[PDB]
Amino acid sequence: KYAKRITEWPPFEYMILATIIANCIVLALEQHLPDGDKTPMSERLDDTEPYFIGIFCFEAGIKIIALGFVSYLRNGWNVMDFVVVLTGILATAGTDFDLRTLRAVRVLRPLKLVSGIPSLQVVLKSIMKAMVPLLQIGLLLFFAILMFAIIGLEFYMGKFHKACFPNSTDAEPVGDFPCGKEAPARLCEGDTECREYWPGPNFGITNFDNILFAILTVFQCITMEGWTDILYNTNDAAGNTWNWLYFIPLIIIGSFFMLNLVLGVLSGEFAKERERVENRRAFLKLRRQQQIERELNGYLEWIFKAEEVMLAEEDRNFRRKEKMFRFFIRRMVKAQSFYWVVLCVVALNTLCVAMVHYNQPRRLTTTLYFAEFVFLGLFLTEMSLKMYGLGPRSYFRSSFNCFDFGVIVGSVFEVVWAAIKPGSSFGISVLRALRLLRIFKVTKYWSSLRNLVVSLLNSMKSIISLLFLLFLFIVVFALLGMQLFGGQFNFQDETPTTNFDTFPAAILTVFQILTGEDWNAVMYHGIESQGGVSKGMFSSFYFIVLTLFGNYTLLNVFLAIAVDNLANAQELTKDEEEMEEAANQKLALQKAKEVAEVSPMSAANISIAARQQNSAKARSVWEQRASQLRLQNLRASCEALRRFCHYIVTMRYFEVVILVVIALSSIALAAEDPVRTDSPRNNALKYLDYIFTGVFTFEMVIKMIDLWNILDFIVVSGALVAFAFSGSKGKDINTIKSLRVLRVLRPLKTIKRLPKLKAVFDCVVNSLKNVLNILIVYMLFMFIFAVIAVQLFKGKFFYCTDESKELERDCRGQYLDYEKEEVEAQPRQWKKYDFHYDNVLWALLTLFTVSTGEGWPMVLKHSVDATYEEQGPSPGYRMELSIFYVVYFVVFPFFFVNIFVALIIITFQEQGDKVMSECSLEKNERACIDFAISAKPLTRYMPQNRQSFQYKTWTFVVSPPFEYFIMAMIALNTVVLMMKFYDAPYEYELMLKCLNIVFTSMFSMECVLKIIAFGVLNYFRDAWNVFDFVTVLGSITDILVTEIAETNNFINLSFLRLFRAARLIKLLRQGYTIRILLWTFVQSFKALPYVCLLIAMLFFIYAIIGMQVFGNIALDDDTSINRHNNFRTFLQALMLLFRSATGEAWHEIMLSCLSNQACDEQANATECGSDFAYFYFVSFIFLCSFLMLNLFVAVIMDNFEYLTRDSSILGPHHLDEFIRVWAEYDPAACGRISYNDMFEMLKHMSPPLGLGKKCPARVAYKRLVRMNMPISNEDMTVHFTSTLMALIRTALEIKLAPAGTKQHQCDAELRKEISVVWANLPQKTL
Amino acid sequence: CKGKGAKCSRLMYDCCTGSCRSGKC
Ligand SMILES: CCCCCCCCCCCCCCCCCC(=O)OC[C@H](COP(=O)(O)OCCN)OC(=O)CCCCCCCCCCCCCCCCC
Ligand SMILES: CC(C)CCC[C@@H](C)[C@H]1CC[C@H]2[C@@H]3CC=C4C[C@@H](OC(=O)CCC(=O)O)CC[C@]4(C)[C@H]3CC[C@]12C
Ligand SMILES: CC(C)CCC[C@@H](C)[C@H]1CC[C@H]2[C@@H]3CC=C4C[C@@H](OC(=O)CCC(=O)O)CC[C@]4(C)[C@H]3CC[C@]12C
Ligand SMILES: CC(C)CCC[C@@H](C)[C@H]1CC[C@H]2[C@@H]3CC=C4C[C@@H](O)CC[C@]4(C)[C@H]3CC[C@]12C
Ligand SMILES: CC(C)CCC[C@@H](C)[C@H]1CC[C@H]2[C@@H]3CC=C4C[C@@H](O)CC[C@]4(C)[C@H]3CC[C@]12C
Ligand SMILES: CC(C)CCC[C@@H](C)[C@H]1CC[C@H]2[C@@H]3CC=C4C[C@@H](O)CC[C@]4(C)[C@H]3CC[C@]12C
Ligand SMILES: CC(C)CCC[C@@H](C)[C@H]1CC[C@H]2[C@@H]3CC=C4C[C@@H](O)CC[C@]4(C)[C@H]3CC[C@]12C
Ligand SMILES: CC(C)CCC[C@@H](C)[C@H]1CC[C@H]2[C@@H]3CC=C4C[C@@H](O)CC[C@]4(C)[C@H]3CC[C@]12C
Ligand SMILES: *[C@@H]1O[C@H](CO)[C@@H](O)[C@H](O)[C@H]1NC(C)=O
Ligand SMILES: [Ca+2]
Repeated sequence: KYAKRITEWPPFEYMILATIIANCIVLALEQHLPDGDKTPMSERLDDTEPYFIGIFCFEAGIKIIALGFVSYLRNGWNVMDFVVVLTGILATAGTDFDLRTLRAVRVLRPLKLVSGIPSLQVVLKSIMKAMVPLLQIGLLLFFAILMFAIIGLEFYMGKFHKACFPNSTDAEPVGDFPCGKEAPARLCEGDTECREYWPGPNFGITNFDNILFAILTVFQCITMEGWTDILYNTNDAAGNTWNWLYFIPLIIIGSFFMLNLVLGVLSGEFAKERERVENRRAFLKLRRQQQIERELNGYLEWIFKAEEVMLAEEDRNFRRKEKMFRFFIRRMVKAQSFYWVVLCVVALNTLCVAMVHYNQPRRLTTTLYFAEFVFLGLFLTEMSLKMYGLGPRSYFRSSFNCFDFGVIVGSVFEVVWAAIKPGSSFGISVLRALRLLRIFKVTKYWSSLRNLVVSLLNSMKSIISLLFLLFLFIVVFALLGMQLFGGQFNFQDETPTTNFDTFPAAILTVFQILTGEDWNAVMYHGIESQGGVSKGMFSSFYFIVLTLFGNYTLLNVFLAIAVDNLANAQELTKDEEEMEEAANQKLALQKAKEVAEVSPMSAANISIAARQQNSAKARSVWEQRASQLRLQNLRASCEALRRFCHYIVTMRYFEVVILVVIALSSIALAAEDPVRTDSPRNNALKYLDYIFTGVFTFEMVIKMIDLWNILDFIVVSGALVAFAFSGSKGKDINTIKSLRVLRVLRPLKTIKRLPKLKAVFDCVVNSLKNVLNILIVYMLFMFIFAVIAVQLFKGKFFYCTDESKELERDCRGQYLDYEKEEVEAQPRQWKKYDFHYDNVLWALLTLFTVSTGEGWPMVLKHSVDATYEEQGPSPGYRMELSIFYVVYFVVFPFFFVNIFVALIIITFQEQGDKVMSECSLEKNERACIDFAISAKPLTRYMPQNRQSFQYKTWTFVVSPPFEYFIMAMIALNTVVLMMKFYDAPYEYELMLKCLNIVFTSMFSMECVLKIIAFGVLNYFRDAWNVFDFVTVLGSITDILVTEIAETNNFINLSFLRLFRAARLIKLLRQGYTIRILLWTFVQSFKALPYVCLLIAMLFFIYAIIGMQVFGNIALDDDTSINRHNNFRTFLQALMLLFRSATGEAWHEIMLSCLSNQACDEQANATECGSDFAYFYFVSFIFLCSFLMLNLFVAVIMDNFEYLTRDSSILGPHHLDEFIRVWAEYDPAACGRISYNDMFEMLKHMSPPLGLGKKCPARVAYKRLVRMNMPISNEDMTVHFTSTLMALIRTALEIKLAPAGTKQHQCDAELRKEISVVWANLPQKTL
Repeated sequence: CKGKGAKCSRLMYDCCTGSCRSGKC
């Protein structure tokens, strides 16, 4: 009471925030050691706990006598503070042994500072506002995982326990892979045997022993992290014939489809939120201030011109001389000459700083050393001259000159630092290359690029708050991991770099887990630390939450920002055009209004010059939806020989034969042996190539005897040369291989042959052109980071084969290697790491691999251990350098990738219509009207006799208790189906089998009862009942095969067990929100098959190229090209490409085939494998991903109107509900129905559409009367042609209410909008 | 770092070349 008013003065809150920050620092200063060891500093820090606990208790005690209790405790943040202080007090007074779960509450102490800063609370509310629609998606995701886990429980259960054991001596498996006992699986090599029991591949953690292990491994497989290892284990345990059919869908449905759904839902939420009043009002302010500044610039230009004229006329006839000099200076820095000179100087500086490589000549080093001073002086003089000319305030007015000033002062600091201490370089003089961005000014894309930065800078508070909130949650999870696994990772040879001992190590581990790389390995290691696969699995829950709520939180931080700022920029740019042209025309109206004494020709000038700028009305679907949302929100606020060849080419039945020839040639390419070059099959393919190219040249001469043609010429002539050199010895085998590889352009000929495929290709090209500018900016930024990394790390990635030698002159001779418990002599050789930063190209490649996230911890370790220019690594020498990588990850993979996605989303052009002129009044109105236009009044087909028997069955089956019982049977069946496990007791298995028997019998009972309840053909009319029949017959077949004698050794018949697992889809009906979302996205996917064909063609072309080039690499194991992942066959090449597309070790596969590979024994060559892989793998990761990103958006936009519902006038989805309700009354079509039913029908349906409460029913009472009604015909007439029409016509775009007399005009407009429907609606319109 | 074919731990990142697959560099 009295204490409240006199203590809530701000310094009290600031003192509490200081205490919280100090407590966070103390929690960060902790150190953990294994086996009970303790640092003295930890003992010193432990004494500070009572002070913090007392201060928190006092701060929470003063609030209780100022807000009461169960209102002080009304706030959730106060509840969290209270539980924190209560657990602290209990821990202080708790001497008992049970405090581990009580000491873990301290990790929530940082969150207290969220409650102390209300801005952080607002930002947290904003970020969590977008995770509510995603929850349903998560449910769907769960439905997927379970649905696959059950399948994984029926095929892979107890398969990873056999292993190659020597001869039963002490149970030491020679290898870490599952084997098979004399089967198409992996046979044991040597004299070992496939014995029973071996923990498993990953300490026995990734398996399908029961439903929990299956769920965990499926979830670990849908994050595209280590799924190929499980695929390979299943391959070598059961044969690789059918395993892909389980894992490719799991990746496709569980990863690509889920990500597409999440992406679409988030984009729809952002679009809906962007048009709220509180955000639109801020955007209008941001636009208004920019517009004011744009005018003020020109007005100061006016003022300065006038001032210099005044000064010139005054002087023409001390202060005057310097003022004239200042004006001349202020005019020599605003000319195009100065712009181009400074840009050329910047470009030369970039070129000279970009030539720095390792082992450069000394002369180049000295030249660059002097050029650095020369360029710094030139830039210093230019900055001083510009500042003197424009003036200090005017110079700092521009946001770009502030960056230049900061870069200049940082460069001076770096120069003096390096002069007083020769050594490392900060890397700030390279940042001057960002000034090269001023090349965009002379282009027509300056406004767009500049408005994005104006939008960004306008939101420094929100982005900082969001970036500090992401760090706050990364610090809370690091502390939790420190409490859980702190000092417990020494259960093996050495502690890993990914540990939780110190705070820097823990936070770096949490960051690495958030990036998703090797998180499953850390999960396995932590589980083993907590102890075995038996009693340590609960700790896995730490890594799931960190993976889930870290995977979509980042996507919620970085996408939203982009989806905001870019969108804002777009609007601003568009506005800056319309606010100009609409003014310019006005000028032409005044230029003619001012002159009446002479016939003005300027009136026609605007008329002929007004339509030149109205042709670029792109208006992507995002902009149209934004406009419609603005309209809805404002409305809601208001309411409150030549001839012969020509004939041959023009023949209608001629493109088809060319197409089939191309397809046959492509298949001939697919079926080839890269390694067994001396094969009869290869000779047959050579013959087919002869005939195939012969027909291609035959269709070329005649096509040219009367861009894409060049392509055809090169693919025809290329094969020609190969034939010319084929009829001789092995002349220029390099050219032979090149011309054979050039043959892969055969499918591309179809691009222009199929109009739809050409259209989708043009859509891809337009999407790339819409983002080329951001692509250029991204490349410039990545080049800057590459130069910085070259300065930081060049020359420091060398090592000696034994770690004792740190110099090259010492790395000579032999050394003792202690491996496999046998010391052996090994050569002592000085080598270099695979990925380094020796020059700018190597740095760019390394940073690209880091951006993909593959193997970036390895390069982080190599960068930390780097010591000097010619020294070997020293562990943990420079930990602070990891900042670099962290910053990199915050920029390119987090920010730039998300702005790429947002830019493609917000600029996606409509392709279905390609025009804005259909009716100009309907976007979803026509979609909702067509739903009632197409579907007839479907009925349930009630019995027409109802005598004694058929009626009884019909009533029983349609009884709601019956469907309740059947859903209960579904639930119990799916509980029993996941209840099996490994090495279960025999009676347990028998009980499970009997439960399956009785459940299948019950389902067959329902299936045969529905037949007599409805009828034979009436039952199979629905597409779902036939599915139930098929699955129940499959279950019957499987149970008969299991019970009665089974197929001894003939074709396998184990797939029938899938049938009983197909009943889960039977319970997917109850997800009314889930079902419609799934159906909508699937239907959108089935509407775009040609983009899928383009993706498949990309995969086909790359697979063929890889087969030809890398096909004959030796299959030696211990490398990335081995018995599991190779280019040997077309299917293997496709699997390798899919593995790279998801991204597992694509850089490792790239390294595994480069120009110096031991080559295959059966191969005819001695040197196989080229440096083409550098291009081959880098382009693919660019292309595939891009196409995928083009596919996802192409689906999302197709459902954008659904993803931006804001359901208050929902019409497309309520028609199905109305049909469901109406089907209860109408027995059949019957032509017309009676009068009394509709009065109750208006209430049977959902009240939201027609009458919300009793009062809106009056409006309904107005709809049935007061206007012309079909009552003119027979009294018993349908009104479904007049009720739902009326509701969907009056709910939005209502104009016949104010007048009520001009009905014929509206009817004519409606009819002419539906002119061709075969005149079926005429009866409905009445 | 560990040479080709040597026994390794995935979470050590101490293979000279390649990754630590199936417990071997
Ligand atoms: C969210 C929706 C999720 C559902 C949709 C997606 C599901 C797709 C995946 C379904 C499962 C496919 C098969 C997975 C296991 C692959 C087979 C395998 O690894 O085992 C080989 C099996 C027998 O192996 P083994 O034990 O060695 O044989 C006895 C030893 N002497 O050898 C066999 O005989 C196995 C035969 C495998 C099946 C043959 C082809 C089936 C075609 C499937 C079409 C699509 C599936 C439709 C139904 C979906 C699930 C209900
Ligand atoms: C910003 C714009 C101007 C890009 C300009 C390209 C150069 C900055 C790049 C591309 C070609 C690169 C050069 C081409 C390849 C190499 C590797 C290397 O050349 C060698 O032959 C020495 C290597 C050795 O013998 O060990 C030295 C760097 C150099 C020439 C590169 C230095 C950086 C260069 C000059
Ligand atoms: C979304 C963004 C804002 C969150 C990014 C998290 C960073 C703030 C964290 C994760 C990685 C952390 C870095 C991980 C490791 C280190 C080295 C470490 O420096 C040391 O003191 C180690 C020296 C030693 O003890 O031997 C602390 C800084 C730095 C780069 C950390 C600073 C804080 C970083 C950059
Ligand atoms: C979907 C279509 C267009 C892709 C091309 C079809 C692929 C899958 C087909 C076309 C011809 C097929 C080849 C035909 C003949 C053989 C020889 C046999 O001893 C091994 C399999 C192998 C090598 C086949 C593998 C699959 C194959 C390459
Ligand atoms: C026009 C395109 C699709 C032709 C592709 C047809 C494939 C399936 C045909 C064409 C030539 C055929 C090969 C011709 C010769 C031999 C050698 C023989 O000892 C084994 C079969 C084998 C290896 C055949 C396998 C099937 C084969 C590869
Ligand atoms: C924002 C982007 C585009 C420009 C700024 C990024 C560059 C210039 C900055 C970001 C973080 C910086 C790093 C921060 C900390 C260190 C540790 C120090 O001991 C060596 C330099 C080094 C490694 C810095 C190098 C320069 C660096 C990488
Ligand atoms: C949804 C829930 C309530 C019912 C479905 C879950 C059932 C099928 C799950 C939940 C817990 C699971 C059990 C958890 C632990 C063990 C011990 C192990 O040594 C054998 C498997 C066994 C016995 C599991 C069998 C499957 C099981 C019983
Ligand atoms: C479209 C363009 C960019 C394709 C990329 C072309 C360059 C990067 C590729 C094309 C063919 C490649 C060459 C193919 C074969 C060999 C033989 C090998 O023993 C050394 C590398 C070397 C000499 C390759 C170097 C890289 C190379 C020249
Ligand atoms: C060694 O292996 C062979 C076959 O693998 C087996 O017959 C023999 O019994 C084994 N040795 C012993 C001592 O069991
Ligand atoms: Ca990975």
